[PDB]
Amino acid sequence: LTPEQIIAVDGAHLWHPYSSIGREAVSPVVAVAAHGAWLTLIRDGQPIEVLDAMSSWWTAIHGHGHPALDQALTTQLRVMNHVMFGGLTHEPAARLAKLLVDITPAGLDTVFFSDSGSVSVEVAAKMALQYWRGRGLPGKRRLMTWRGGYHGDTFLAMSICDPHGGMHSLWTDVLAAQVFAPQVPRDYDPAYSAAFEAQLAQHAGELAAVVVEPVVQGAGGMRFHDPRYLHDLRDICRRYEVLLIFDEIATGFGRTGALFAADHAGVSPDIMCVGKALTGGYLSLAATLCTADVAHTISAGAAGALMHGPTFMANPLACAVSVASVELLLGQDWRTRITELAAGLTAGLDTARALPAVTDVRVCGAIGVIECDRPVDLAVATPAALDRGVWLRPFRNLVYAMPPYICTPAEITQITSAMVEVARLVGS
Amino acid sequence: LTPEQIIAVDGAHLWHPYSSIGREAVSPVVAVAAHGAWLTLIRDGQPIEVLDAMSSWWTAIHGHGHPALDQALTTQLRVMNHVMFGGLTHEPAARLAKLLVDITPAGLDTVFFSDSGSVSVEVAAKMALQYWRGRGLPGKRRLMTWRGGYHGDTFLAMSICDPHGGMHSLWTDVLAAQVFAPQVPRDYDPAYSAAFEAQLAQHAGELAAVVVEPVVQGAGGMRFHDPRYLHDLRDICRRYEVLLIFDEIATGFGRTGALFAADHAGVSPDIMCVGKALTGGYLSLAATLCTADVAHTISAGAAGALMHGPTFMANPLACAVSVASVELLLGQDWRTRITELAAGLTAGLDTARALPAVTDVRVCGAIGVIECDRPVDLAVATPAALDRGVWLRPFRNLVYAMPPYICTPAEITQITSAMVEVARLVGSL
Ligand SMILES: O=C1C=Cc2cc(N3CCN(C(=O)c4cccc(Cl)c4)CC3)ccc21
Ligand SMILES: O=C1C=Cc2cc(N3CCN(C(=O)c4cccc(Cl)c4)CC3)ccc21
Ligand SMILES: *Cc1c(COP(=O)(O)O)cnc(C)c1O
Ligand SMILES: *Cc1c(COP(=O)(O)O)cnc(C)c1O
Ligand SMILES: [Cl-]
Repeated sequence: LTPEQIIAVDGAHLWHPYSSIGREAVSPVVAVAAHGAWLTLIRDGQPIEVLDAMSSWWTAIHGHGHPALDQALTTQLRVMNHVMFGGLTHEPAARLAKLLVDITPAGLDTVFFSDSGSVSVEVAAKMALQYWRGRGLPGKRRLMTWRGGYHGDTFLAMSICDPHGGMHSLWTDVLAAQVFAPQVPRDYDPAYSAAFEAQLAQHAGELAAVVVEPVVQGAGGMRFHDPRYLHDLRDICRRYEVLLIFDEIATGFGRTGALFAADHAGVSPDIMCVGKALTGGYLSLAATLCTADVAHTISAGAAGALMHGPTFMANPLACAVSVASVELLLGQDWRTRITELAAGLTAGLDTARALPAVTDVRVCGAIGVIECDRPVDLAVATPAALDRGVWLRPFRNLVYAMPPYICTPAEITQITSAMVEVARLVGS
Repeated sequence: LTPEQIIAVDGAHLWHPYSSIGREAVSPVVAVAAHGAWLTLIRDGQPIEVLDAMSSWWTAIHGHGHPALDQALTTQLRVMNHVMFGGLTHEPAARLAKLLVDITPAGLDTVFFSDSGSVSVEVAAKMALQYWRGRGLPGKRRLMTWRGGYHGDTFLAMSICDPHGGMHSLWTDVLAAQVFAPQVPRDYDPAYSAAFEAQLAQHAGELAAVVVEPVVQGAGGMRFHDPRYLHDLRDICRRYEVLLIFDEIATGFGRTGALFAADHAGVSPDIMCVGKALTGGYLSLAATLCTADVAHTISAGAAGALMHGPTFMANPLACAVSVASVELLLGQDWRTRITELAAGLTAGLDTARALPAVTDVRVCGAIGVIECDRPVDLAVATPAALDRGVWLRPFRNLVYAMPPYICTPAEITQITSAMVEVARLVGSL
């Protein structure tokens, strides 16, 4: 198909994330290749090379078409594409489970593979609910979180997303009614944690779990919070016998400057979700980890089992690529790499602080954010960044990047320069 | 890792479908290769080749490691592994969407890609709920189905699964309360449809959709029903203004003898889900299709968009292998292939009818079921089939297969013989 033919088919037949059919303000741009940190996009009938500043929605940590990851896929393809995980096991699943148990916060000893982040969150909730039912406390079935969060798009996951960001107003009478604490602040305030505890105290008997994104909240507003809040959450959850669940689907695998964001606080949750960067952005795969205690309690319960089992559970191809991606990350000095990337983002975005339409500039690991004083018009921002050789996708009032770890210092400054120029145009 | 090392890691660290940690009756069997219709499994330290009678849970329709499908993946890998679908589009998505709108029941004009069947079902429900909210009818928010069904494991999908199979009694006060009609019978009875209609009529003002598996109910009990029931559902839904959703995640792509099970009835749903065999069993991918009316009504609604968007939406690699798998199916005489498979299954399983413990033997396309009068002992049945060169996974009182379309008559003979033998062993207590 030609790019023009692709556009015609797309406009007629393809839904996009959070999109309409037939009411799009701008056509999507045709992507024809991806290699390293670069995408080849069609603009005015011509191929152009642009930096993937978004890592293709947090996924492409090692860039596209990395030789080690490409080879991991084709090596596995030669032997076994897939087998059902019901009654069978295999080397890719075992290798990946061993790795994940080793590198995640201490105590996360069992691994449930699924096919997406939203599913992994539903699995986490199911683990928590079956856990309490295994303890003879079925009343513990609600979830508590703080505002500003995002946990996916399936119906239970929706229930713990930020009520405003998640448009809960459109879902009246449909979603499970969960417990929401106020937005967690950036700076550490003991009064916030005291208030969180006071609220949890009123609901402890009906709460299965607290579920949060640690350190960085992604789709709900690219907000950062002091890691000390995670200490407090761990303490509150321990004292009130409520499970702690960390959704690290966006934060995992080095993105915030620690291997997992929980590591910034030395905190171990009872249950943990991972996903976006798990396969280095090749293939859909997610995992939910839980402690031995949680696993045993579920296993000794009425069902005698966790009542979940995806068709493509532990897919050999996805697991094989994930093994290679995780090993590639661990086999290099990733911490120095992310530190250098963060320094590049900080240096490159500093000039944005003086722009008339800029409210805040913030960086956490390989994440850089320009917060603007108005919603960013994509019809202007997207081509402006493309004109500067960068693929950027703002949302709401935020111009942000989470670049591939393989970006050179020069590429990082090209990304930040495009971001600054987008922010300048916002104020025009 | 060696097979022994894999078993040690697995026992300590790996959940399996609907399994425990540390309380498994039997260890899983280590799989070390898969090629065509055959799995290589480790049995007493040694690699043995056995027939994948289950198609690895409906997925492996063309068998494992099909050269065309391997090639499609490798080809796409060299160009573009993945890009975000937010603000970008690409050839594999466009090619697959075009194929799917062309081959699915008439009127299904738009395609929402996701990463699994359960998600595709939740997308379908979201489409239905946003549709009615876009019509100023937010009260239409419940779902209706018949018993015996399976729609996935996410919490909304659970709510429309069979209450027994889905263990609803363990989920008291957690699940959405949906409307259940009685188990749909095998043989066509207009009285069943009339009763379904009367029940729906009472709830019409609060119902967004009827959601069913067409012709074959899979995980809820491997039951078949007359296609005319689907004709009735289409009619009822039309007259009472309730959307019709067909979950073809297990039935799609030729499995029941028609390209889609809906085709047996000659009706189109408003919304349709596909998944298990979409990529020919290589990779997780699913799709939810809906009519232009549904799409336009959502798009004109309060959000102005369908409020859903998975990270790996329309993944180029998965889409590329799916295009290859669908083209491979369409480029051959698949109808004759499935008819031959159905005939082979019928011929091979016919002897089981006379067995003491067997209550029913039924075949529908490339699906064969022996139903027993008592639960099948998995600790006995699994090695019994393996000893005969076949991987089978019974559950409850059912010994069944959904073999790859590439299975030869000799391979079908081997599969059915193992099934009959498992059923023979059931009768001996
Ligand atoms: O290999 C596999 C890949 C997925 C999978 C699932 C699976 N299940 C899920 C469905 N199932 C149920 O009993 C079930 C559960 C809930 C509701 C309903 Cl209606 C029936 C049997 C076990 C077995 C094996 C595999
Ligand atoms: O390329 C993409 C792949 C997935 C994706 C999602 C996506 N979103 C999802 C989240 N989002 C939200 O506004 C949102 C929605 C609900 C709740 C909450 Cl808290 C925030 C922005 C748009 C944009 C782009 C892509
Ligand atoms: C993206 C995301 C999810 C959902 O993942 P999908 O693969 O899109 O279903 C859940 N939680 C967090 C924190 C995420 O960033
Ligand atoms: C397996 C199945 C699902 C769920 O698919 P997953 O990929 O396991 O989430 C939904 N509906 C039907 C009819 C199925 O057979
Ligand atoms: Cl080449």
